[PDB]
Amino acid sequence: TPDRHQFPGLANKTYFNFGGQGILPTVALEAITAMYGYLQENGPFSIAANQHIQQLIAQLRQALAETFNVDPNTITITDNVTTGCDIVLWGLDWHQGDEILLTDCEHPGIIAIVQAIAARFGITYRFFPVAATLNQGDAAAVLANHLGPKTRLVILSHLLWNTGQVLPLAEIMAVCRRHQGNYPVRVLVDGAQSAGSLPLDFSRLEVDYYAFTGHAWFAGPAGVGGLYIHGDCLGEINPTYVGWRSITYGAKGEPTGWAEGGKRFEVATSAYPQYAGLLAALQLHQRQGTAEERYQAICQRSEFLWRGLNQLPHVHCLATSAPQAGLVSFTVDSPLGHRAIVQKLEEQRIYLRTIADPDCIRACCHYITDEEEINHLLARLADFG
Amino acid sequence: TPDRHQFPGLANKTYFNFGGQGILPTVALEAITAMYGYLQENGPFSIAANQHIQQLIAQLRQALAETFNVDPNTITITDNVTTGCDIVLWGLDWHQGDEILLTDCEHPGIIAIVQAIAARFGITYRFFPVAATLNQGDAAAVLANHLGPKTRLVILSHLLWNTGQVLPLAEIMAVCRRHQGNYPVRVLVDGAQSAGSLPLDFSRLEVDYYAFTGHAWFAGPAGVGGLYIHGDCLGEINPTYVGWRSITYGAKGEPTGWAEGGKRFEVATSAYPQYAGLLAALQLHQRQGTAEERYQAICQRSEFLWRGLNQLPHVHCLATSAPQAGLVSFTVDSPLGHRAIVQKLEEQRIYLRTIADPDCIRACCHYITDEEEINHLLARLADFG
Ligand SMILES: Cc1ncc(COP(=O)(O)O)c(CNCC(=O)O)c1O
Ligand SMILES: Cc1ncc(COP(=O)(O)O)c(CNCC(=O)O)c1O
Ligand SMILES: [K+]
Ligand SMILES: [K+]
Repeated sequence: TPDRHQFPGLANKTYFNFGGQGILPTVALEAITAMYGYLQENGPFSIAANQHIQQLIAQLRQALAETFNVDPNTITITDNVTTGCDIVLWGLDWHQGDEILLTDCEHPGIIAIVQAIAARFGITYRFFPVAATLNQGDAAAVLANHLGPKTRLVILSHLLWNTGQVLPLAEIMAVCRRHQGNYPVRVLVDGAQSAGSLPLDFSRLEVDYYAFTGHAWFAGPAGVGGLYIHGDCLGEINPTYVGWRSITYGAKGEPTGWAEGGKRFEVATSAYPQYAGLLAALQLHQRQGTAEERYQAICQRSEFLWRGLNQLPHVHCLATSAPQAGLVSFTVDSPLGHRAIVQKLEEQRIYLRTIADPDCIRACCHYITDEEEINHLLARLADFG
Repeated sequence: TPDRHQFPGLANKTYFNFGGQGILPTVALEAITAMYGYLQENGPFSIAANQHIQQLIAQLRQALAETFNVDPNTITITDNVTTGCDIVLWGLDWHQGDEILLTDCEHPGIIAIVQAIAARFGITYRFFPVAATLNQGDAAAVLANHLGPKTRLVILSHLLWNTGQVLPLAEIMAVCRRHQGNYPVRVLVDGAQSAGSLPLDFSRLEVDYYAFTGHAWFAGPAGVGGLYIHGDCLGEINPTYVGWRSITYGAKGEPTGWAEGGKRFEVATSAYPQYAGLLAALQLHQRQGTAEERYQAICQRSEFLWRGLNQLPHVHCLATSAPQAGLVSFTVDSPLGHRAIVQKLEEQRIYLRTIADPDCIRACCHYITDEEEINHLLARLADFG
């Protein structure tokens, strides 16, 4: 039984875009507003304010650490999912000829970093087909058939943003560690959709690097995200974008080394009030139930929506089995085109999004989504054909 | 005649830390709060919201451009001063043996980037003495005596954060362009203190790269800054940290090239509401008078404080002539030590800061600062000896 009242934005609209950005809870806006007030009353720049900011940062780092069941030292605070990927990709000691493998469902922004890396260090990159494994096949086996002697890193999204498939991460990791080549194969995971929807425990689930954001499923404000790096991989990642937050200081205030753990990849002044907003959102989700309970609630909503769409004659879900998470992608048989359809729905205050590849429409159901909203969506979709 | 009422934080304290972070004006907090409301009512992720966000970004880019009298295409929006420096430094095509020259008054965070760059590309770096040129000498001449055949870039703070000196940027640029070596010498300027206090016109003042932030003298919120790159230098800067905001898109949503002008160095999701806050703070300053008028007002206040300190027997200003800007640094003859003195002042709600090198105390006077605040500071300082 979710407390929908904590998310005022739900009230006069039918929202299904949590994957793009979550509806901000009241407690998050209160924390943001309270931080501006604290800074105005006590600083904004002063011993008291600077200490309050450092304490707030430690508190967020700790809440994130607890969310994934890991030590705070493995957590880096960023502004979004992408930055975490930039940190890992630019930090690796690349040699000409090294190879990177990405799935064919990765984000355009991520592909751009890889192209930038290829141009700078002379590495190469290839894609491997996973989109087609939504209803059959094995993504891990596809990867195994693409691994080569020069493969050094694999990049994949845990929950695919376009089709809604949850990749078999554990099996994929095993395939990578089993491989014998010039390098021990490592895996960088884009968790833009998975973090905050799927139950994640990095002490049970072995991962190398995991990038995420707080503004989508975690329902925090735009501008705050994070990155997990396993303690055994920290040494392989050289800091790149650095600043006063990245170092330790000497007698005369001179740089003497890298800050502890993930702090070495943090740069400088950030939007502190927003950090308090994310912290408040994180604590709110825990009061609603465990990650597991919230996950099952999300799946109950997506399946209900999925079933409803299966009944509509001119709508075709991409998944032939129940969604493994909160994402439900589908096409609509109509002369209008998916972008015009999404715009018409928004005109009715029903919010979904268009996907470029494959060309389809995507809806996100969260644990706070209810049956009336789903039925209202189904009702309006019934109009096209 | 400044409208102090627009800056509510001034009221029950005596603030002199504008160089660390400016007091946020009411119109800025209103704009931030209003943006959260707009996102909640119209999205937060949707056609309407996404368009509103893009329009806000263009509006801020344009206001910044007008502030420095340049074309919007030369402006990149970042989170702070440091990021701008990381973009320029990591973007240059460094070759082993290349040399970087920095003043001995640069920020620790900036030095850390340079050290990271030296380790990665095998370049070298050396400092040149400018601190000692506050009351005598010529910083441009010092630089001329250090320039070598392999010198490729010079890094300097336009307004020194530790001593308050305004470097002779025009003369320094001439010296650099006059030099004949293996590379045409370029200059990266750290404008953490100068932007928003000194009148800056990059159409009259020729500069290569100029990094700045909006949270200090411009009085915007923590988290939003920017970077200027001359059109003739854009090509030499390769994008490094990139994301979906850095590229142009193709038919199937794939990367087809770099976004226009400075957009190529912008990454991904940011704290949009804060952008509206900086935009509002920028427009507020323009309503108070021109940059020149505000600069003279700042100097009238700093000289008044400087004169006041010269009268105190146990206080010694670092500058033997009137401050060239709003920064007034000084030492205090006392067994207590400068950090204990700053803490005691804060106990009395008087806000200044300690400087590590040279070991001194620094006060910042803005155009909104008044005589009562300065006299109150002088009164409490009189207590030490
Ligand atoms: C799989 C995946 N990876 C990266 C992003 C970009 O996130 P940002 O926080 O802006 O760095 C996304 C964004 N998805 C929004 C959506 O799917 O609607 C993503 O899905
Ligand atoms: C000269 C100089 N350079 C960089 C910074 C860092 O700015 P950030 O926006 O956090 O990247 C500063 C900060 N100064 C604060 C102060 O002077 O009190 C600086 O001075
Ligand atoms: K159907
Ligand atoms: K004196």
